[PDB]
Amino acid sequence: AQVVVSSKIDTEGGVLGNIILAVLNQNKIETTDRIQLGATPVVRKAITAGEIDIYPEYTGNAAFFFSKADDPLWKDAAKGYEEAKTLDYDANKIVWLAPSPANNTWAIALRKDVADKNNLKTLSDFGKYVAGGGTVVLAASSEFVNSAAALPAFQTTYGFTMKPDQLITLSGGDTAATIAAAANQTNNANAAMVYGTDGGIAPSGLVVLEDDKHVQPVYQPAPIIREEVLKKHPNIEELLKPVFEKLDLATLQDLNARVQVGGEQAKTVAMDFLTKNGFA
Repeated sequence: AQVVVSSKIDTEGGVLGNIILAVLNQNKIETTDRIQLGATPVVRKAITAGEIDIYPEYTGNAAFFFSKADDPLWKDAAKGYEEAKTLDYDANKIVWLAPSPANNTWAIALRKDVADKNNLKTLSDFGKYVAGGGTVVLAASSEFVNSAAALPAFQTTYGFTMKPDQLITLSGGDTAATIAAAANQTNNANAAMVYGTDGGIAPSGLVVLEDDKHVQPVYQPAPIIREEVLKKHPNIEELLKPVFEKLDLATLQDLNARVQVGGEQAKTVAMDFLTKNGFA
């Protein structure tokens, strides 16, 4: 009876899915590889229909599965995890395992040189810097600039206001174009809209600022597993715990970069991560 391991179609889906598969095979659990099956909807239907067994899900996406998109509890990491875990077990008998501390949510990343020079690590620091007349040009989508949940919420909470001459506004939502603007300083860009663990952040020499007042919902990746399968292989829980523990924001960025910038296979990158940290 094979454990069917899967993931979402994106890079991180590939990386995390292979870490799970590698760890399972490494500890004598026979597996079926259905990694990168499709977007979140297809993968959810799959596990709830019993077609897959385990895959990496993000805490905050449970906001959308259980019709709680507008709830401010998802902006807290601990409460988001506890809620995702409780709901899925009660509703679906899906067990959420120990999460990664990485937060793959909408964020602002700065060029390292500007961050170092001005001691900017958090959005509180960034807001003070912008408010006080600091030099910034943010590359962002029109949706990020304008939708109430994004930059307007950052602006309100951290106490700054972006002038039109501090903004490069792009039509699309792909963070590839925004990361490259900041990386290459197009029209003096020095800051970029990103998702926390985008691979392009590592090689571009950017740093993600901490969302220290919790304005965006938290999307921490965790392995989630069908209960009947976990009952058969109960050691899966403890074996994935230390592994996901070690998957911080920068580590995740680098692994994703190895795949989406270096063109390495997700399988190889997963195994290299595991051997490097003594898990295989």
